[PDB]
Amino acid sequence: ASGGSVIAIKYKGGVLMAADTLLSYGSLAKWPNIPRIRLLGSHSAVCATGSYADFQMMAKQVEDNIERQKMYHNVDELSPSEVFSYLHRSIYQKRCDFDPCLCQMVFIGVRDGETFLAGVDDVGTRWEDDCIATGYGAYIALPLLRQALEKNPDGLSRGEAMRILTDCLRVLFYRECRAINKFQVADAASDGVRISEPFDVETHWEYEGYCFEKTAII
Amino acid sequence: TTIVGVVYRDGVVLGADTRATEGSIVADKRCRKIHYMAPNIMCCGAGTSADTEAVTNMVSSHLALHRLETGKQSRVLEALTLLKRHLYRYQGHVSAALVLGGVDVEGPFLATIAPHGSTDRLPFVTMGSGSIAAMAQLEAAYKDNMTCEEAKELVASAIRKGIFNDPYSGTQVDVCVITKDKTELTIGYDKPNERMYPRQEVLLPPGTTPVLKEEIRQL
Amino acid sequence: SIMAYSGGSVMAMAGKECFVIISDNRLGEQLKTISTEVPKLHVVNDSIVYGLTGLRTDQQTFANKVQFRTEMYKLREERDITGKAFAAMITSMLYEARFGPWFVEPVIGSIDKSTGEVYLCATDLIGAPCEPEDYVCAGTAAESLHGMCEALWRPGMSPEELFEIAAQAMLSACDRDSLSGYGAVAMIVTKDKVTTRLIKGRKD
Amino acid sequence: MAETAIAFRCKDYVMVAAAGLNAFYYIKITDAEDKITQLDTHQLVACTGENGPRVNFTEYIKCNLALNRMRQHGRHSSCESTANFMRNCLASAIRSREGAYQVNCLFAGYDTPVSEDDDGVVGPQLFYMDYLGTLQAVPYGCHGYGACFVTALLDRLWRPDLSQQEGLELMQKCCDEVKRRVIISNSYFFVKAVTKNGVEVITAVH
Amino acid sequence: MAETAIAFRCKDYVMVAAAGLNAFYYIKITDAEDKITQLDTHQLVACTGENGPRVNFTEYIKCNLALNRMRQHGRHSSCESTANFMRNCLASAIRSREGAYQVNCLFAGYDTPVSEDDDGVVGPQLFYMDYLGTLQAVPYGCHGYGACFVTALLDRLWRPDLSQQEGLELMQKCCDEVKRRVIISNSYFFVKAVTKNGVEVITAVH
Amino acid sequence: TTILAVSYNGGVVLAADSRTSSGTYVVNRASNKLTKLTKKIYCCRSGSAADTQALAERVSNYLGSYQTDIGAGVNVATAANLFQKMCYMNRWNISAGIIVAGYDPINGGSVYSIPSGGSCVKLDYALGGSGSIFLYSFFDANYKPGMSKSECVAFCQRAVAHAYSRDGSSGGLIRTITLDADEPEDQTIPWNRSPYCMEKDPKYVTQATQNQPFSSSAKITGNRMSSTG
Amino acid sequence: TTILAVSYNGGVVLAADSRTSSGTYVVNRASNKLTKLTKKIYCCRSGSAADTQALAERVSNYLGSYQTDIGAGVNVATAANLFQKMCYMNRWNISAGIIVAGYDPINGGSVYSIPSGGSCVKLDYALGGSGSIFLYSFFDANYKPGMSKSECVAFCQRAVAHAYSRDGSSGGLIRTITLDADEPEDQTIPWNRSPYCMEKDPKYVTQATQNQPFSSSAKITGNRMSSTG
Amino acid sequence: TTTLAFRFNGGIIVAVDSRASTGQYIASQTVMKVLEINDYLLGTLAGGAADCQYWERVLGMECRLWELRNGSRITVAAASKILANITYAYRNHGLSMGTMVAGWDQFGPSLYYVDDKGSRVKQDLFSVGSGSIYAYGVLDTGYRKDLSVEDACDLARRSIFHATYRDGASGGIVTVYHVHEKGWTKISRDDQTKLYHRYFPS
Amino acid sequence: WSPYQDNGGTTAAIAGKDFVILAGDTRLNGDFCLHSRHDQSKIFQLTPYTYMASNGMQADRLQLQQMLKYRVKWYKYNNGGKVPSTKAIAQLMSTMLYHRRFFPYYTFNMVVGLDEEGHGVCYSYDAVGSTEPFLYGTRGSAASFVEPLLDCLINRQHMTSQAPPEMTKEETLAMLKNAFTGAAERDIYTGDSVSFFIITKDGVQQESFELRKD
Repeated sequence: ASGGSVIAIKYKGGVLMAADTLLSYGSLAKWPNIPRIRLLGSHSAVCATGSYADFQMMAKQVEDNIERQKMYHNVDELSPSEVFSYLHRSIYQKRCDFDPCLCQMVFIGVRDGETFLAGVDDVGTRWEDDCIATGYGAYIALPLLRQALEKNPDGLSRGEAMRILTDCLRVLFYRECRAINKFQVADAASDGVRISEPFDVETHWEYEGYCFEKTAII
Repeated sequence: TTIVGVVYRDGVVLGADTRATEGSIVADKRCRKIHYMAPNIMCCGAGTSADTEAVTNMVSSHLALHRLETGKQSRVLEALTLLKRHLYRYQGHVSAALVLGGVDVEGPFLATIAPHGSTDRLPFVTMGSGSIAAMAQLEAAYKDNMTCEEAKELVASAIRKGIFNDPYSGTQVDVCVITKDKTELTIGYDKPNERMYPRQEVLLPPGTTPVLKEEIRQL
Repeated sequence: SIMAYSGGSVMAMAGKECFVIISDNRLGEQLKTISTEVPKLHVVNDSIVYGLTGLRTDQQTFANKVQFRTEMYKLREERDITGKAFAAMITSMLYEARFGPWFVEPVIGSIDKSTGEVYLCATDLIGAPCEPEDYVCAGTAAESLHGMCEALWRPGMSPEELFEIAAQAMLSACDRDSLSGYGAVAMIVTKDKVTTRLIKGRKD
Repeated sequence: MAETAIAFRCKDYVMVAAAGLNAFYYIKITDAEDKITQLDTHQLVACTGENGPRVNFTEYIKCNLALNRMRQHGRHSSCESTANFMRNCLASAIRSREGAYQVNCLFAGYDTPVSEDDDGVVGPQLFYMDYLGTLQAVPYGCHGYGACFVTALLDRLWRPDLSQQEGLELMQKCCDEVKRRVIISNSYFFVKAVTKNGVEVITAVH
Repeated sequence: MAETAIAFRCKDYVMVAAAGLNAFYYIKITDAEDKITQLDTHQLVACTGENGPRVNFTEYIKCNLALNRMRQHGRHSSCESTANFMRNCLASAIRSREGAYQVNCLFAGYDTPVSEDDDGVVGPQLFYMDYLGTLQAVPYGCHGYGACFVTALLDRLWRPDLSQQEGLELMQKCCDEVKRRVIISNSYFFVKAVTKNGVEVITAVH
Repeated sequence: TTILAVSYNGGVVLAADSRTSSGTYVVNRASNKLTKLTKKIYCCRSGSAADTQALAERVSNYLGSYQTDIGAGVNVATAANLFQKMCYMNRWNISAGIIVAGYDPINGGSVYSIPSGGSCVKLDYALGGSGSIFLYSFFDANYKPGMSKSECVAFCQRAVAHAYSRDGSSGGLIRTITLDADEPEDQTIPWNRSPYCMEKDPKYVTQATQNQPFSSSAKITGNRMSSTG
Repeated sequence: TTILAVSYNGGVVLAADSRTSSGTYVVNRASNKLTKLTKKIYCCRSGSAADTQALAERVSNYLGSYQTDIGAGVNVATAANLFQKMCYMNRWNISAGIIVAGYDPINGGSVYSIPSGGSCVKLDYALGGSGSIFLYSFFDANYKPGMSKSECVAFCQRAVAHAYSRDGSSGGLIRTITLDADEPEDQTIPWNRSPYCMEKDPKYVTQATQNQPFSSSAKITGNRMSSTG
Repeated sequence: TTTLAFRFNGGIIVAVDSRASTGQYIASQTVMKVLEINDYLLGTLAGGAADCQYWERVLGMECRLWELRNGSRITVAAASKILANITYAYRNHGLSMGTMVAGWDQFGPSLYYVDDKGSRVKQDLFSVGSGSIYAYGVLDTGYRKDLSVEDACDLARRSIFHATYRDGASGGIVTVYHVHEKGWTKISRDDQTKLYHRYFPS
Repeated sequence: WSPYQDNGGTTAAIAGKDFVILAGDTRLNGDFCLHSRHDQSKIFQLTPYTYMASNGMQADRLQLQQMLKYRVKWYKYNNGGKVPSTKAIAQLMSTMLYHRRFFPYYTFNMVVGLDEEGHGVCYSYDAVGSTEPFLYGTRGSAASFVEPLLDCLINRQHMTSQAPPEMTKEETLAMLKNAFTGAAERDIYTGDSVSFFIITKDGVQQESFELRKD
């Protein structure tokens, strides 16, 4: 059972991550009611394109390692930067056993103002940036997200960074096969991460070029 | 390659990158991917540059010869059907991925011909490496009955996605407006990728490179 | 690779009312060298020079064809073929064998004798013409030559300047290529005169 | 590759040398198979491949050159000609149903003035030819395992100006180098030279 | 297969012969590599494979036999013994991670009475051994391309009773048949015989 | 791809998704898979768009020639038997799964499944394409032959939706077309107003309880939705 | 293979076909695919019979040891998380598609799909095995959560039937089992009395008009059934 | 690569080219191919540069450890044999290293070709790498055992040069060493294009 | 599933008499897209004086980067505080690439810095661990485009013209800017920005420089 496509984008004093609530066993859209965005401790979210199985094991192993280190020794919880470094090595270690975590994770989190957003690959390829996408998001949504960061070079507002996700999510929905029009949005701010109730997006299907008579082969 | 079409109220706007690659090299920075099919029909080409050029020419020719026989402007459906039947006969070995725009008597017509001979007559289309990135910008911003200005500025935007967010597409946006009356082919409508750092002229003075033998011949 | 077998590199370069086309001299089978006196340039007429690179068999076969076609032109048409035509004729000939191709990459220099405008064409093996203002290259040193030509080459250069950067290009690339070198034969075409130079390089 | 042909061209003769070794898998049948065919009075071709394509190609040439001498009232075609004919035939073959003639030729001859009016090359002509049809004029060439030992040994010693006598001494060293250094027992070499006078069979060297 | 070993056993000597040819792909390095190692005063093994496994197997045996002569206070083990030890080592190797020692041995010796009490075989012993560990006592054996030419030539001529002198004449014909008939230039042969007196290096034959 | 013809009393309804995917990316969002052969004889097209389009045009041409020379209408049989021959001749080269449906005055509403092999099976209703496999059970349950023209359309839409909601390959618009004695009625239900979708169905509102907070109790509550909680 | 758990208010219903095929031959006609882990926690088993039986026993053993030492009932979660770990460790070696359903007093009626990969997805209802693919649409249409124990059983049977009637791999008996506060009620619906089958459905009585006599008229009548006619 | 050593009365010449080409493109034109292990041992690298540079440097550790332990320099016999036993243990680990361990010890000069497959051969004359075939050509012409140190280096330098001239993978700089009773000395370090204008002045 | 993924990009180094310039592009490109335009992972500081540019797979460059730091950080403790020279780390790189030759790091490294004299030096590796000291060098997509240019403008091999005086820190930088600019324009997989590190005796001085965006 595979996850669709994640997108995430830094705004002023936070990160948005967004993901279809769908697992897909090959072509078949098996489950449309899956919460794919998980919270890692008090500061951070994670979410993965690819084998929900290998993500469910990695996100379990990490969320343990956090709430252990915190509860056992009288320490500050791990910063998102650290949690993500632990996730990155955990994944690299698994590709070095030829037993890979066969899933592209996006990862968001915010300690103070310190705002952190990163991807990681099956193989350990890790990259911070001001916008991430995995799966089709990378070929579709990233182009639009990068355009919305070029155009507001001081940084996006939370309303702007929500409208530009909603625009990408609409386009993922049109163009990615294994997607549905029911997304959640994680929002990392100072207070911590909040995952939205599932929402759909408005979709335009009644172009005059999409009518029957024009598209007819004969 | 990334090439794009949109239907606007008056006619069609095609778009193309210009970067013609050999493997992981830029052979030509400014190559023209929007070929003349007919006076009222342009035809952008992605895929094997040979096949795109040869198919395109063979048909532009066939059309021009047929445009004498009839004494009538070539219809876009005719051009489409010739690219189809030709590309289908070669089972997609002829790897030409065409966007065929034009405007006949019936009105604005914009199709894709995928290499196998598939045809999708649509209001906005993309083909080539950068297609997916372009089709994002196109799906977001496209609306019905755009003006020529909106429609160019969109197409340019959609190419610029493919140009930056894909390697094989690059350099500048060629844009072509086919309206009912005419065909405006604007080369470098947009130059996003100008010169970064001016050329440091290395000076090799005549008689530098050592020459064993020489033969001059006058005319 | 079948293209890299016989080795060779060719490069053309446009200046003001002149172009310099320049080959290497090597002929190989893979790594072993046969001859070091095999320039890859042919001269169609006064105003066209084309290098062929790739499988030497086909360089030689496809050359004899181009020679048969540009002679049959010169009799029927009663005039020297022009760059434009010649380059488009070559694409037609290469594409005629889309399936079962000639393993040859024709680089074509040309210059309209009236106007003085330069025309270059670097056709790939199935006749995909690439016709840039500046310069073109092909063969084994192609990656390395694009690197050289891009740095060294400026727009409106004079025959002597151009040759010295075309020669430095072809040489400084064939240093970094196994399958090219043993000098180079340049050929500096102007409206006025055609200067054929044999350049000394490495013996490697 | 088993059977080494050597050839080199000097002021006033081409010398050609070709393995005697006739092999069936790993079995020496004999060391006395002449692989240097004579196409003309003044032209011979050290062909080295498997016997089938070697014979069927050197016969096809030898016939279609004799056929030209008939139709051209005893006119002896230049070396450039037959070399370019041989290669045009070898090239035609890599794009037919048959496949390539799998034969590596060292075509050698001596263009003499054919009449009063001849202005063309007087003197000796050696051409190296791959099975594909890679024709190339050369001062000295080789085919077969031994080739690369001889090719370097000639680079060293071969000058363009040595006698008929210094050519026997050199061709002995070229032959003796294939004997010393190749496992495949190329133990007898048929050596034929082309001069102004015609083809002569050098028996001294082997 | 390149490098032919020959051996045959008569009334009162074993004769062994092994290619001198040391090859790197298709290149004769030399014709003077002794492949007949001496394991004892009275035992030698014509090993013919690639140099790596040939040396690392004939050394391993030669050491583990010397090690036995130490621990057994100068007692010279029978041929039957070392042969069976060599094969048990070769066989053990085809079912290890290493894989088979890729070496074709003609183990030869001369069992002398080791004390007063010895009742065992007096006289010469030849054993053919495959790389797999197929040990077999034989009158005459061979390994390499040349093998099957010699094997049949011995069937014809070899009698059990010929002299030391008729063994030189025969071993010359066996060596000369590999020279005439195999392409691979096995042009010099190291010939060693085992007698009652020990190993002697026959220089006459090659 | 999801396609289906069903026959009602007078005539037939074809229905189709409008998505052509190159596997996982949606190349076209609004493809007409219903392809006119004659006035009243439409074929649906599953599998390689190229091959069905080339066959639809090749047959639509012969039916045109036929229709002219016989000086009468074409029997749907004729369309299906032409389409069988061309799907059969090339059955190795192509990947084409056709449904010829239509109306002629002689037989009325005829439906022929021509799947891959070039079989040709006159039926009450045919399912083609990737997203067929979902419908088979859905038909067996909810299909009830002797429907009105109105219901058969409203049904087919409902069906094509149930399929394209589970199939990845299928999705977008639900083009139908009713072919009977009267003039062909095409209608194109856009996704935003589709009769069924998993997104808007109240079954799947309440999320799976996967994430689940760090608790002192095996009692499953809901997902963790705030870092503060 | 067709398997499905659904939860009603109090507890769950598992349901299964009873056929294990070696492809096209039916090795066993009456397999119990519902495999007791504890008193109230059954797993369904799709895929290699060997691998699911070996895992069902390996888990049924740990749950037995667990249930003893904690001196209390097992949470269904515990059964599913054990089954996930074992399906996940070997996910490459095995071919196992499990559904752990059950009742514990804490959470009530829990259902976990553990498909191939070793995902583990707590759901209202899970479908497994070849014959799943048919049901997905059938559920999306006819399933309506908040069913009584009685209906959920009568439903699951109807479902498993619609699946096994279309799937080849699936077929035979429809074993169910209800796991709630009360004592486990297994029942085994034999094929001859199944709720749905294509054979007995009046939709499919009238044969396809394939054979069709040699006639002087394009008018399709029926099949040719006598040589005399 | 081309790499040749040979034994004569005066001692052992080792000549090499100085190019490491990946088939078509040339990485480096300055690879030092004579590995200097001890001060009485020359390893030559040909084949997988990685495996040689590593193993011939290991050999170097084991040769030095022997000098410490046994209070006296290793033999070349034993030096080569160490390398041969390392390459034998790794024969089916896909090593690639045609090496030549040359040296002078108690028992005269000794040259040993050592293969990837654990091979170990006492050579009087030898050449490794793509252009060996070319070197051997020239080298078997001029080679006697009674050369002066001058003519031996002249011969080796030509031999490498004529491989550089023909082989595409062989080129760059023609380094020559000598191995004598006093250790080894680097004779020359001539560029192979200057060499062409020495050996063929016209 | 392939455990290797070429993450592209180009590194160059040029060693003068006082300094080393070390350049590595910031394009980290995955499979047919690009992940980041500001990836600094290419170059990594080991000591004040010694840097390790690294191409190919990022994930492996990043593992090796740590693995190398934790053998430098060990060397610091065992050899009482003292930092390892460039020449030491260089051989350590070769030694550590080889211990993993039976599952190689898919990473074409260059250890760059100053030797004990202050003369700048660079070493190059292949995945397996083949040390070659060079003076000017370039691994990656634009190896073939840059390395012939540098070959011409430094060595001046085929020029009659007298060799230029020496080449200062600022000229060698200006040469590399020009080279990379001509590699971004002609190679597809090179672009965005280039991080230059100018190691001298005084300390490193990094100045990022803009290329073509495509």
